[PDB]
Amino acid sequence: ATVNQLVRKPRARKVAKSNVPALEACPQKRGVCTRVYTTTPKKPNSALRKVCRVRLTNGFEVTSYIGGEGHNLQEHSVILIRGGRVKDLPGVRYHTVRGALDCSGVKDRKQARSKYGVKRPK
Amino acid sequence: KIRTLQGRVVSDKMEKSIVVAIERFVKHPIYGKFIKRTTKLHVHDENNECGIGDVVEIRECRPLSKTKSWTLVRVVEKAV
Amino acid sequence: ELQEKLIAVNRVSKTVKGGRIFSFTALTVVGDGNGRVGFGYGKAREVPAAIQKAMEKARRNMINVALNNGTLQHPVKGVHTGSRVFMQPASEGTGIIAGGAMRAVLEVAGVHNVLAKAYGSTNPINVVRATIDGLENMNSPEMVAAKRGKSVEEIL
Amino acid sequence: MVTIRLARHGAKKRPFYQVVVADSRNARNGRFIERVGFFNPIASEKEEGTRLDLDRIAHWVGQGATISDRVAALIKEVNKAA
Amino acid sequence: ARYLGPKLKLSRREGTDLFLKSGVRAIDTKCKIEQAPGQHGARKPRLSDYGVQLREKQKVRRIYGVLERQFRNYYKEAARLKGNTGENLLALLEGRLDNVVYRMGFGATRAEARQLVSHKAIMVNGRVVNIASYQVSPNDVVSIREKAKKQSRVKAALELAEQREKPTWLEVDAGKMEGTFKRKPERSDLSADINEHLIVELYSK
Amino acid sequence: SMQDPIADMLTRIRNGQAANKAAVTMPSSKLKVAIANVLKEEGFIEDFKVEGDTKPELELTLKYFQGKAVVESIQRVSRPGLRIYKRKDELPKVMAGLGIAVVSTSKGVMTDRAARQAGLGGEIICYVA
RNA sequence: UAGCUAGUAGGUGGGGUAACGGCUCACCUAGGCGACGAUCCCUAGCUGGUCUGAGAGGAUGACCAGCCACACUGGAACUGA
RNA sequence: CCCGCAGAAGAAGCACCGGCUAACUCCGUGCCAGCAGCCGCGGUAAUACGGAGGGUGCAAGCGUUAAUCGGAAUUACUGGGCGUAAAGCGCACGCAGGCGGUUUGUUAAGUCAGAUGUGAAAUCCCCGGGCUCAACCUGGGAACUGCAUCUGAUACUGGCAAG
Ligand SMILES: [Mg+2]
Ligand SMILES: [Mg+2]
Ligand SMILES: [Mg+2]
Ligand SMILES: [Mg+2]
Ligand SMILES: [Mg+2]
Ligand SMILES: [Mg+2]
Ligand SMILES: [Mg+2]
Ligand SMILES: [Mg+2]
Ligand SMILES: [Mg+2]
Ligand SMILES: [Mg+2]
Ligand SMILES: [Mg+2]
Ligand SMILES: [Mg+2]
Ligand SMILES: [Mg+2]
Ligand SMILES: [Mg+2]
Ligand SMILES: [Mg+2]
Ligand SMILES: [Mg+2]
Ligand SMILES: [Mg+2]
Ligand SMILES: [Mg+2]
Ligand SMILES: [Mg+2]
Ligand SMILES: [Mg+2]
Ligand SMILES: [Mg+2]
Ligand SMILES: [Mg+2]
Ligand SMILES: [Mg+2]
Ligand SMILES: [Mg+2]
Ligand SMILES: [Mg+2]
Ligand SMILES: [Mg+2]
Ligand SMILES: [Mg+2]
Ligand SMILES: [Mg+2]
Ligand SMILES: [Mg+2]
Ligand SMILES: [Mg+2]
Ligand SMILES: [Mg+2]
Repeated sequence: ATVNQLVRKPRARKVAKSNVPALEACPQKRGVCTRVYTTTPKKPNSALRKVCRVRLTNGFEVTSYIGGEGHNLQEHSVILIRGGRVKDLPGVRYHTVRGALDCSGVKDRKQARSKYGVKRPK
Repeated sequence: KIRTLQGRVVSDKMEKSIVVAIERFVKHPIYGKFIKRTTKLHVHDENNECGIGDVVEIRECRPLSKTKSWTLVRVVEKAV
Repeated sequence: ELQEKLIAVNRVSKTVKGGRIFSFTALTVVGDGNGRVGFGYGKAREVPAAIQKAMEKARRNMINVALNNGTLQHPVKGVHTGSRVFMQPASEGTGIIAGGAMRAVLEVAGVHNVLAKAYGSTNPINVVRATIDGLENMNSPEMVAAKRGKSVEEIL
Repeated sequence: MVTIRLARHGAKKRPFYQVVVADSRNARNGRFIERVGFFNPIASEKEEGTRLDLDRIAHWVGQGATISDRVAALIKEVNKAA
Repeated sequence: ARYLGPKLKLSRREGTDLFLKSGVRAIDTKCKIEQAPGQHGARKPRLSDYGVQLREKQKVRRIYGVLERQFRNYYKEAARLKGNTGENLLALLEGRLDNVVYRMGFGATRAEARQLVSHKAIMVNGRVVNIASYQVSPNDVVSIREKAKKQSRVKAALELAEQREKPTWLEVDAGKMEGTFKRKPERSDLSADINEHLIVELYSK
Repeated sequence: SMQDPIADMLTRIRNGQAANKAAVTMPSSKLKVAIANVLKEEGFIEDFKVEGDTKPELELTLKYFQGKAVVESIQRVSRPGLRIYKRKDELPKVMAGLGIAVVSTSKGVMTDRAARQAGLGGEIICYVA
């Protein structure tokens, strides 16, 4: 409290811990699909959620969500990942970017097309 | 007129040298408290006449040694 | 001519023997828009009965505030349980910059231009208590001159 | 050594020169010793377009500063105007 | 950069006449003015304070034809200037060339005035100005150029103007199709059912 | 031990006012007598006196209006643990000028308004509103 | 990361630089820095400034300008103001 | 840059619509498919998933991700706490260090006032000028809240002397 005390040991701000360490201050990262599987969600909800294991260009290996209805992905697919947690699925902290290198857009979408890599329907 | 500093002799053992402390008050940049700070200077004297505890007026001069760039002007209150 | 604004409605519960009895609590605040603002709580089994009991209580229990051309006399601090409140007289044209509870109280009070900020708990009932108390404990150049035993200019 | 010359500021197609005295080795738009006038070659009518502190021009030449061809033109023009 | 959508819809949403059509008719005989646009129009929402602040800023923008980026820049400039930000904001809006030309007769609406401006039909101090948002200054003379002076739309616009209220702070010569911007309008000169304090509050939150 | 006697005076005032006491008494000192003088002259107290020679006791008669203390708040600013000095152009005004700040200048202790008008800043002893 | 330091601290004399100086050398004195953080480890070009913030502050140093360092890596010197 | 000609003729997309937050209905599926910044939503009547109609916000852009500051008074000097929510060492002595009853003299160290030098230009800000306006460029001011020196003030802190 005392000024004297602060003069001896200045106030020292806590360093913010990041929520996306595998990206290391990169908006997106590239990575190869090691395995593509489905995992059960947390106890409150219930579903079969599509995830993938991904080895990144920087050595890190992380789990990533594959959003959308339907995907054509397999081992040795190079994909782009972005930040973004899934909450009800522990370990998954990155979101696969649809529309990227080997991520196809979701079929037959009309709303939120830009979030799922879907060309403009003629 | 010559710029000069006043301080006290913390060690006079060296031959023809002395170390003087020119302690000063400075407002703390962040917390406003006025804090004592000390600056130790190697000063040149002839005859090594300055005793520890003396208050001495010193001046800046050309390099006189690896670490001495100040010389003595005069002793103030040579009593110790 | 009185102006009335509903600040918050809340659903409470009493859990009697048989189970929960639900009721509602409407915190409102009336005011004439000229140094006069009465806030009131209203607990009732139904929301309309609550808004009306609250208006009724707020209409009484009303006080006067020594405004200054639609702005405050001097900066003021307000305090109550969790909520510390602070208000400053802004120049003309800015309007009322303040939290919701304070925005409503100052609006109905007639304070046209003020800078405000709430610290700590923003619980509306205590923010309103603390803003009312802040404005009420605020004296005016003539009243301060009378208190101090001199004239106006002698303060300037 | 020390020379009086123009530094081209302004924007594309709208040159604006600041006459400055500086060490000839420094970059054209870099370190200078003193600014002493300006010269707008594209100023519209009624706008002065060219204002030179000719007394400091003198001080510096008196101390051996050279003079660009273009500032020498400006100085002769301003001396002719008035 | 320009709103090309239907007008009366904006008026219906704003629940008020926004002067977005010529005025040959009664707007209530042109649309169901009170009824809100869309299927869920008959019912009214209990609209939060943020809602009223937003809808009011939208009202002013839709009246004058200014999009958000530019309107925000107008707010920053009004705020920087001395005096009441709200009144300075309305002065700045009311000083646009499209606005002044519209309050100077030549055009039934601000859309027509804007088309006239864009199409090099208006001069200020004898120079062709072709940007709608050109800020006109006190003691200016704006005039329709000769080649555009015989356009029948402009004649009709001045007639309709003759049937509208005549704005105080501009001196308009209808014969010469020449007019003068004598002074900046005060707040008391401009309609009193445009509000400002909401707009100043909206941009501080 | 006792290391800020000016804060002590401020506190004796505030506490006697809160306790609706008619007067308060404290060991005297030139600086205290000078602050009481500025306070009295600015109308926050009735009057004051010093009594005794070897242990002079200063006595302040407090001031009330509507059975209320005239002094609403009174706080020490510059204190032994953090001296506060201000320049002429930085001189605070309390309650937007309705109150006063006591400033000690090269020409003695006076109010913020006076020192401002006289062009000399100094050490801000306390605020009174 | 609690001690660090033998050219290390100072003096005398010689040499050397455009210039003062352990810059270098021989000798003598046994010092000097360190809790107001020395030494060690990690990180890092610095500043005018930029963003944010009511302000104090926080983050930052791309472009423009001033300074420093570097030119495959590690050393050396020549010519030359 | 100006002028002439054809003809509305070549030129509108993105996100969202449970609350936070401006904007709702129907159909499809039925704790599946799926959504999600948090709280959450889906188990046959879904304003929260998918589509449609409608509306809202932006606009040659619109969203998503990454990073900083803010909100965060959530490191609090301005501007927080410590009986029970995290927090008073088990207790005491005590060197450095921080603070100091009252009076007088002196000192100009802190302090304050004034002046001089400097604080590059650019940038920020104010008043003007130039580009059809703005962006941009530019004229002149202050401001660089600092540092140094000199001359002054004795209230307060400090030093010295006497109490
Ligand atoms: Mg809190
Ligand atoms: Mg644009
Ligand atoms: Mg030698
Ligand atoms: Mg020699
Ligand atoms: Mg050296
Ligand atoms: Mg590096
Ligand atoms: Mg580097
Ligand atoms: Mg803040
Ligand atoms: Mg670069
Ligand atoms: Mg090399
Ligand atoms: Mg290479
Ligand atoms: Mg050579
Ligand atoms: Mg809503
Ligand atoms: Mg959705
Ligand atoms: Mg069904
Ligand atoms: Mg259904
Ligand atoms: Mg939603
Ligand atoms: Mg849906
Ligand atoms: Mg972000
Ligand atoms: Mg903070
Ligand atoms: Mg706390
Ligand atoms: Mg416990
Ligand atoms: Mg506990
Ligand atoms: Mg204990
Ligand atoms: Mg004392
Ligand atoms: Mg002491
Ligand atoms: Mg002094
Ligand atoms: Mg102009
Ligand atoms: Mg300029
Ligand atoms: Mg500068
Ligand atoms: Mg003394």
